[PDB]
Amino acid sequence: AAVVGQEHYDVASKVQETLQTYKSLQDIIAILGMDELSEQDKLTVERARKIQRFLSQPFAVAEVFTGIPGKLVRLKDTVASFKAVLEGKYDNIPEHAFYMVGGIEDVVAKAEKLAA
Amino acid sequence: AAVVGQEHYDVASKVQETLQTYKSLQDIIAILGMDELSEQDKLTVERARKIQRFLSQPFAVAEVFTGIPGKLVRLKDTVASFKAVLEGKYDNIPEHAFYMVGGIEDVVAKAEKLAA
Amino acid sequence: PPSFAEQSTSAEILETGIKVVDLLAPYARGGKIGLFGGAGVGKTVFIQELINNIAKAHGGFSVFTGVGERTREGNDLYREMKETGVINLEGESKVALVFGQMNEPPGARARVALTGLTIAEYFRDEEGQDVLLFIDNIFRFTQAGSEVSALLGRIPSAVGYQPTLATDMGLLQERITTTKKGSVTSVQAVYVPADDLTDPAPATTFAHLDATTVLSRGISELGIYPAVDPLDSKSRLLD
Amino acid sequence: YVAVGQKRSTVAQLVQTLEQHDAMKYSIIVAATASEAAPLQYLAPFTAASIGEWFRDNGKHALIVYDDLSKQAVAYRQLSLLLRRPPGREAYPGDVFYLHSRLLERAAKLSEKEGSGSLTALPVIETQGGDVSAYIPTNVISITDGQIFLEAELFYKGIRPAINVGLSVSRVGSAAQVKALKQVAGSLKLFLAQYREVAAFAQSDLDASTKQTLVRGERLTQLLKQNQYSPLATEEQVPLIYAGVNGHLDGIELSRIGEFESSFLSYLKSNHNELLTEIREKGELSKELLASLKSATESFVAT
Amino acid sequence: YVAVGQKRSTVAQLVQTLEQHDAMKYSIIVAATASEAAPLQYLAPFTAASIGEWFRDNGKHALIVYDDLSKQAVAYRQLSLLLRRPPGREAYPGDVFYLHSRLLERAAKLSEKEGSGSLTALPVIETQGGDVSAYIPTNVISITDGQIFLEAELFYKGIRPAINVGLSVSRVGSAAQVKALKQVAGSLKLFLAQYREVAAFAQ
Amino acid sequence: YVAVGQKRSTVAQLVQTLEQHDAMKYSIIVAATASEAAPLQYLAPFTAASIGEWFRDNGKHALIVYDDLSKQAVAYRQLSLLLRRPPGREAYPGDVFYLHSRLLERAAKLSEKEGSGSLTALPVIETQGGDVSAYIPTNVISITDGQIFLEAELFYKGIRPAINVGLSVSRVGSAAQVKALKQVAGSLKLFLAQYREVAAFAQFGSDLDASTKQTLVRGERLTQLLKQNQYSPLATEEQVPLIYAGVNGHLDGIELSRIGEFESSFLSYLKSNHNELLTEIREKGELSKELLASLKSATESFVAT
Amino acid sequence: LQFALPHETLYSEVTQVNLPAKSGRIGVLANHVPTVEQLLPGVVEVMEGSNSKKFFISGGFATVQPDSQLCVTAIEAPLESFSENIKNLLAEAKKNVSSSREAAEAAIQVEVLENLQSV
Amino acid sequence: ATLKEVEMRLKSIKNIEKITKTMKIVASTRLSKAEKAKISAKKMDEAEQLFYKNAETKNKELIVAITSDKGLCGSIHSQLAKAVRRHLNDQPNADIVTIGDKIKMQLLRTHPNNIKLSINGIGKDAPTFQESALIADKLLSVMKAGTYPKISIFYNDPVSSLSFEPSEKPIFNAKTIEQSPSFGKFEIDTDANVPRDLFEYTLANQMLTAMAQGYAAEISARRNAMDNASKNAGDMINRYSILYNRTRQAVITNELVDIITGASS
Amino acid sequence: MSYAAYLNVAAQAIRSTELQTASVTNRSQTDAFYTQYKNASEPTPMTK
Repeated sequence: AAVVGQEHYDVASKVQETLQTYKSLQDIIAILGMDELSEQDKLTVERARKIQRFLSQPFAVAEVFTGIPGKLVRLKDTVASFKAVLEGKYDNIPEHAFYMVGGIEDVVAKAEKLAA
Repeated sequence: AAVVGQEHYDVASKVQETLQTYKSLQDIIAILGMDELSEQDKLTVERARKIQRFLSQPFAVAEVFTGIPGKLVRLKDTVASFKAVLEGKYDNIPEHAFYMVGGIEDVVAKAEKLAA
Repeated sequence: PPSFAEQSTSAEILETGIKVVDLLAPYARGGKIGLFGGAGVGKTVFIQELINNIAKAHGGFSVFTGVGERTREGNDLYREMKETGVINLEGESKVALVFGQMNEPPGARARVALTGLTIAEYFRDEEGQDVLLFIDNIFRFTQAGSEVSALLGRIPSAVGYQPTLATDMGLLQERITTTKKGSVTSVQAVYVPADDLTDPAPATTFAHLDATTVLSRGISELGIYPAVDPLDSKSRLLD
Repeated sequence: YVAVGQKRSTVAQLVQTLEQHDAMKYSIIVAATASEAAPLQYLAPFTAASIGEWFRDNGKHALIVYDDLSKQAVAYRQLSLLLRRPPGREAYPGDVFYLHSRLLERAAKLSEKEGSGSLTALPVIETQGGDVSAYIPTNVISITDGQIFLEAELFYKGIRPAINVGLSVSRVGSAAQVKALKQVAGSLKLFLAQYREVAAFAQSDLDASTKQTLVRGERLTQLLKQNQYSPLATEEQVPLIYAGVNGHLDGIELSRIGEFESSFLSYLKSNHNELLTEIREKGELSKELLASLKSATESFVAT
Repeated sequence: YVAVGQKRSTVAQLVQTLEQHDAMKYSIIVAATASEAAPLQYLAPFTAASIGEWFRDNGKHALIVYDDLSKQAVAYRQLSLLLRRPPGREAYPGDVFYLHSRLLERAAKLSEKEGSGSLTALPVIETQGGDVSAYIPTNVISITDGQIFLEAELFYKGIRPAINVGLSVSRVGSAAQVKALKQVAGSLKLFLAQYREVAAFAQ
Repeated sequence: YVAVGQKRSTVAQLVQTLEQHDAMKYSIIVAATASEAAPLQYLAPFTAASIGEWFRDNGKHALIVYDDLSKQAVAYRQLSLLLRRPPGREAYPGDVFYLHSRLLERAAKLSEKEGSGSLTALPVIETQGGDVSAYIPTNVISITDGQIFLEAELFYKGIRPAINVGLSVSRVGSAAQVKALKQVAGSLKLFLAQYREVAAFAQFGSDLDASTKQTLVRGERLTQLLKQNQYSPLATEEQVPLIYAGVNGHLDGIELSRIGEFESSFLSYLKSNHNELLTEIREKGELSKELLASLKSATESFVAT
Repeated sequence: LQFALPHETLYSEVTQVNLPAKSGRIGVLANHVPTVEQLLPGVVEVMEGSNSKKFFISGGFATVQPDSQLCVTAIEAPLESFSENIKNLLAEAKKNVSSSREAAEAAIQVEVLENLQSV
Repeated sequence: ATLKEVEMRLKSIKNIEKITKTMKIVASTRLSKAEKAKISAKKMDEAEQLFYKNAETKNKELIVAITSDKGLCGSIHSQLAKAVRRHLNDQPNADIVTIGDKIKMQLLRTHPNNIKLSINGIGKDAPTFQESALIADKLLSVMKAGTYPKISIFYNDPVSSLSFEPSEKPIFNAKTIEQSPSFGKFEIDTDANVPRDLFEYTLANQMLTAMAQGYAAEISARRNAMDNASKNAGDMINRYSILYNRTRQAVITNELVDIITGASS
Repeated sequence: MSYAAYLNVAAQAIRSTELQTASVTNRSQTDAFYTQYKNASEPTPMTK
């Protein structure tokens, strides 16, 4: 926090708790699947799976492997983006939208593209 | 039996069978709760748990750890109380009453002191 | 081993006369067949059948080699063979027996496979036949080769096997093959350590097998004889 | 009885136990106790092996218990390493197999020409946390004609002897059984096999078929508990295994199977000593003897 | 075609089927079968390397196939353990990497100044119960320009050639491929590679 | 503070922080960094043990942090393999145990005749993949008077310090706790165990009763109440009322995300108002019966905002 | 088809049905008036030309349909080939409970019981 | 990834796969038992409700939710609670009584002050009229049933074995019954509270049918779910088996090396 | 009991050693419990 500041600090931790929880359940979901999770658990997973896909980023140098021209997001850009997702402000968006795109603007774009 | 008598040997064997069963059932308890059980079983478990605790005991040496006074139990008192426990002559008393106490005197003493 | 010149250019089925085998898991001529299963599955009866059938249908002898033999079973086999008359003290035999039992020291147990193989290799080159060479058990040959390595004070390889393990197998297996003169086909009992198909021993062995014949307890219990599992026993020559 | 690397006080007590059963008079203890030089612990089983063969070679029969081979292998190891012979898996020399093969291959049934004598072998092998893949157990398992398999799990359940049936085999098997015991038990391995497969069904709504299977199994398993030191005569086994297999205990509750055996046998002794005598003497069961036992059972079970 | 640690029988039939398709006329085969000496099976890929290297040098194109490196590595473990060098992971000598690295580094494309000859390594690793993470495979993957991981589970279901997509990658050919196909296969890769994790959340 | 096998800048980054906290005036760092000779690395802890043995011998109390023994052993392995002494398990020397045992025994609490000086040791040990059953950790684990296990899983889900209560012990125990802390911490550690118990049974997601839901609510809040930011050690009298509020269940009807704000808001108020308690707890270290009263009142008061 | 207990459903074509209605016994027939009536705790009977088969019952509902199908629904139910001492010993405990909301339920037993005695 | 771990890890999965495979086969027999009570209840639904077909009765709302207390049966409760919220959009202030906890838990989280009563100890055995009457009774008792403008029971209908269906069905009350268009056709003697009874007994009967169908839909689900658990733990076992052998294997080599090196010196 | 249940006391006085083989003996044993719910919080427990 002394370096990145309380918010970036907290958007981080909360992202990690989310991912760590998804990780803890990897076993129940492996055998029982999703239907046996509670309600709060169930959400975290759908959210974590979104955070997870959102952490992926097209690289310009790796273009000959994605096909999609690469993106560079900024620090202030990234934190806001993730904070919004962690406030569930995007829950209503197909998990796929979060995959391999830039910042939060690119998510709303791709989701409109696919919802057509 | 040749060394300790039959009764001692029988109590000692049954206590062992009890706990062995209770150990064997810990799969079905985790997965399908305590709900999904035969009635004899439900009782065997009830008795096994009561028994687990009656096997602990405050040592004098370890007062620094329990703040509980050291209790020493006579061998005949051991066998009698376990015998009693085993035949169900104590099924009403709560689990905690057997934990960190001496002889069956102390089980009764605690049972009441707590119900107060 | 017969040079790259003396090689068979085509793979070819050896007829055994057994329906299950020929239809589902057909044998290579001059090929190597991993035979699987312990007791209670008529292993020796089945072996004797092939010795008989390779002799009767084709017209070639058989050499049964006991590598790491339990002696009890050597006495059984030998008697059972006489009783079945594949051995004929009075008339003619169809099979030569080369035993190298457990009690024998590691050197002995390593070489017996070759001892027998040599004998079989005579009937393919001198008499130009299609001979059966049996090896029971190809694993204990491996085992033995390990002990020799340890005693010779060489550094164990991975999982304690002989550093030489591949080439050791090669030297053996590469003499078991088709020539223009004839062929030696081998049926080799295969034990699998800790039920682990990835253990160096079977790993390295499968590298030479062309067909597995798996007899099964489930199959004998259903009354089916031979107790070959129709589904498991797979031949890599069924193309 | 070849005692290897045991506490002397144990051996002493094993002696004091056979003398308490008048068994010493026909037993030999070769003792290579915990504290003795490794060579002696290495040697003892071969040493005792040659003692057995005396009987084998002389038209008689011995049986030899190696307690245990685990500790013999440990001993051989000590010698080798110290002699700086090169080590392999777990620091055993290459010829640790050859050690045990040599030992156990000496056991046999000799042919008529040899006096038809015999030597039987009971090597003891100590697993560690149940590891049959462990180096030594592997070797030995692959030398022997089978295993009697013990498990502390079964033991704390109270099933003593604690024999895992599913894991125990005797490659010799059929051929070595009092024909009479083999007569009323070809079904026994069958029943206990199917009882192992429907076992987890012991926890509310089971159909009468798999209900029944659980009814035999518990009783049967109970019937094979046996207090220490009290081995049963064949003519004393076959009745109990008969009443069991042919369903004369399904009526009886599972706790009474204890006192059942005691009272059955003493009753059979007084009121049917003649059938017992035929089993002990003929070693087989007549079509008549089967109706004899059947009748005597149905009479005791009714009573 | 280098034939490292193979059978004499396997090679025969492999030549037969190369003559049956006429491809013999334009191909050289070097083989060091499972009987031959450890240092033969070890030296084989290298000598094949030079044989191919001639073409890459005299302005032509050659395709070398190392079948396989896992059996070559194993021959090396042989010598190395008989020469009493310490065993590393899976009893392999510390230099087992350098073996393959210094080999593959020869398969190569030349500059316009050196005739533009080319030599194309198709080494073959063989894994164990599907294990990519193993000490040999990793070494070779950390040497090569990608890998075509063939998964058995697919091949058992009749999918042939059983290429696992999310575990195969060409590293430098996605700029070497024929235009026509690249145009018509827009992203096809991660389509199928992320199609596998989805259909595996249905049952 | 003994730096063993650390990179230099990392010892720097650290003495800076000590100074940023005016903590350097009472410390002595002893450094055997990454680049120094194996012999110096191996030696440091011993030399250091002596530096602070001075304090113990002379009536004072030092605290020695060995950060960390896994590396000292890595280096001690290096002297030996190169001196050609034949190796033990994982190539370590045969007496790699003796190595640590003799160091760690040098920590002790002297008798009155000898000046009552103490030396206290916090060795550090780094595992791999959570395995505590590897050679060295095992060695030291049985040498010391207890351990604190930190865990990565705990960390990432927000328990920081990522202490593992389940596995951490102090074998001295309550003998070294402050009486006040002891009094209100009665049974907490056992309870926190029972809590993991009920939380494992919770995974069955089968309906809870008023007893299990009860202990779940408290355990969750207790867990949360022990979380703590780096660089912020608390006075005993700040700790005590927190623990008391949690244990006697005054926190149990408060949102989980809000327990953060509870802590400082509580302390703020206690300083402001009932400072006379806070100063007694401190001065006396023991909650007398009336002090439990004032505190009892004081907490209830505040929980109603 | 149309005469059901919740655990066991019974009948299917009918020539005469006798029922114990809300107000006294009644008899449905080949064509009858569409009616609903509470079924009192008493005997019933089916017909198939000249076929006598009487059941007891707990009570419920009858419903003669416009389409002419009669639907009869009760809870529990052969005649004397079903239900003396079984009745007697119970009747004892019944009357006893009446002298006791709880004893009100026993009032229900006396009438239901007394009825069954007549069979 | 030590050997000690991997071993016991692999055990407890085998032990799980056992239980799950027991579960499956146990459901198979239990679905056969609850198959006959879904034919004997859906038939008594015939004789009853036919009267209502002829006198076509068209309907402070009372929603009754039906499931069980049991988990381990897929989305039975999850997707029934959703159709109950789909219908609970159009009347945000409608009272609910829940039968079975898993549904109560579900709605308790989303319409937390809608529910006024709850029942439990249900989906263990096949439901009987005895229950279906006592719940109907208590619905009359505390819930003030007849005094409701409208009542609908929500249950999981069983479409096949592999699939079920969240379903709704209308209960009509005394007034609705009198007021029904063709009530006139039925010469029901106005001889004291006659439509009342028909209601009070169509509430128990309708409720039963739902419960029979709900339970037999749940049992199917439990069966199918447990079935997939066995397939997965089946596939997991396979993986860990392979991992086990690797670790074993290396344990042997790394252990051996320690000796070899000790030995050369 | 009720009217709703009228014919479940007329069927359970009329229940009470024949047909009661599983079927009816079990039709007679119901293990249900009700609990009223107030402002989240409940009211109290009781057998149905």
